[PDB]
Amino acid sequence: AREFSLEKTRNIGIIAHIDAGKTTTTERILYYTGRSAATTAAWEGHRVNIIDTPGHVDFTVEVERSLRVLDGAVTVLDAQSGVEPQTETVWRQATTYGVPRIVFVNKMDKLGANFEYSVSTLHDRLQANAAPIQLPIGAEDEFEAIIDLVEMKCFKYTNDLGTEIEEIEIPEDHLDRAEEARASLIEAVAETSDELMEKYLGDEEISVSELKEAIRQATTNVEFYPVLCGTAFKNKGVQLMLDAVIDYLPSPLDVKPIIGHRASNPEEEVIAKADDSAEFAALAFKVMTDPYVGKLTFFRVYSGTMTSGSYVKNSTKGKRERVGRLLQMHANSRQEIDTVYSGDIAAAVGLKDTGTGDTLCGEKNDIILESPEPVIHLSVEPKSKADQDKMTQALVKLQEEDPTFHAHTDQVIIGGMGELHLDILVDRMKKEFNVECNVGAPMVSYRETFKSSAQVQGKFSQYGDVHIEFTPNETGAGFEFENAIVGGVVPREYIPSVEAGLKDAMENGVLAGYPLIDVKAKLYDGSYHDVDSSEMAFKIAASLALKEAAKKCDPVILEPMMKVTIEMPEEYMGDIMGDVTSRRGRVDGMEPRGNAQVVNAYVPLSEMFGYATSLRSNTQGRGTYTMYFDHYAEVPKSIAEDIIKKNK
Repeated sequence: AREFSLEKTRNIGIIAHIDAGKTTTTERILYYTGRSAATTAAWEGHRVNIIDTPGHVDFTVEVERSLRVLDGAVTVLDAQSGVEPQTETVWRQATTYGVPRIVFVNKMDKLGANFEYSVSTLHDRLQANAAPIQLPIGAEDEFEAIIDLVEMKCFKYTNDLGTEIEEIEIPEDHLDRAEEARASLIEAVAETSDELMEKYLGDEEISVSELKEAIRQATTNVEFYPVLCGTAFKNKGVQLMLDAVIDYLPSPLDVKPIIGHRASNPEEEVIAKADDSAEFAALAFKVMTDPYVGKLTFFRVYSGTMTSGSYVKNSTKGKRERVGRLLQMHANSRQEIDTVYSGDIAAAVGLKDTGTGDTLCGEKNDIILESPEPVIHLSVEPKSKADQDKMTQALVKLQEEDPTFHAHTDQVIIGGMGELHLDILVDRMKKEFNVECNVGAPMVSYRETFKSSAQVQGKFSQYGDVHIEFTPNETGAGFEFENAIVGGVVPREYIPSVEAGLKDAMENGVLAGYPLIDVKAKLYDGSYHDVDSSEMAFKIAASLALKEAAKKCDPVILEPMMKVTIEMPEEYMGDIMGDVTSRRGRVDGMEPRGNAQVVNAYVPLSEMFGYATSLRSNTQGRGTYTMYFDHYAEVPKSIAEDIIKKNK
């Protein structure tokens, strides 16, 4: 059957800033657990799956995803700096998905290392409930040992290899501060469940299992975050925190099961519990490719079971898949396996059509567990047709691992979330696939829509005729086409062509050439010739109606409005807001963080070029910012004409 019980499995990932020593902590974790998208491992009789989190936290989808693939997380902080801005955003993202966490204050041996101040930022910055289960005797060069408070055993470090560790009775001059630490811990834990709190005040002593299982409960409910310390590089406290992973972090059973919906019925509520007996459901979080095994699909099975050679349906794409070789990547090796039980993770070899973010389930069922318009695009220009073939190839591959962009072939136009998102896809193509090309200008993706509503008539003479009503739709509701035809004034044969006509005509727009969006269309009238009428004729007709509606509907150009967030020492708080308004944004709100303030704004993306330099300059590097797409907004009438002219 199965090697590890559902109770014995730990799916984890690492939340960290990039100076927090994230890669080293992961490195070390892999060592001790091993006798990369996802790594299979073992610690103290327990299965451990370490899922790799995204490179930069601006990566929302990529991080949103992994956050779903794991259960609990380990947050790594730099001892000097405690919680960084980047730590907070993912710490927030994690809370929204209800992910239990434990904190590893790393680099205790570093100049400026402060365990007390670190722990502080968890409180002050996140208003989060966290208390140390350990204490770092010594700091900076002096970091020596660690006191385990849930036990009250003290472990000492002789070397930097994480060996020859000495278990000792707590050095006594460290007591007055040790029981305090243990005490506050009990309290800080008490505020979650009621029972314990009363147990504590009763001057009653608490043993291990009751305290541990308590912390296990509080942290599993995401109501408390256990705090640990060490330096991963010298291997101080790494093994201890691994033990901690096994104690206080959740199994697949100990976390709220993922929500899903049926394909047939879009809006349903399907809970996927973790059950070996129940129906099969899986999500593909990563697509690798190896020169040998081919296309590897990384997926996490939430429910049921899967065996190689069996049959699954990809519900997202609605197609049929047949599971071949099944691999599990360990640190120094990889293992063929015939079964992946609920809660486990593996890679699927040669899975024909599945990308990142699809869903796999029994070919009898419909479930789907994951339900993003490009705001910016580039023009790409190869240096040959030979160089081209290396492209349409590269792209098909690039859409499998990156669902989040949009590639139009028809000089081929990439589009995506942000410049960075595009630069990466430029990166890999030039080097990874060896495509020698010309990258054009990064350009905002403008849209067009209708202000006024109107009734107009397309007509063409081969003959076609149409009367259409256009009304602006609820922004975001997209395009609707209703057919009101009255009894054959327009023959049914041509009615779908009228629709295909609008689309074509709408994609090319009216004003600047940008696609028209969020518009309702009702075909209520027309006329035809039994002979001359044709599909083409009614397509041109609908196209001409649009050109007309464009005259009476007061069309406007829309541009992406980004939600900008800025964190800087307050010194500059005035000189940033002079910036924003010049960029035609507006400050939507503000919050304190220490001597820095978090500023929330809405800025047009067309005006966000070069904001990186400016923020760094004005704050002299102390600055940080994230920005997202929020909504589309009406462009100022003067600017619209500039674009209208400039397009000729």
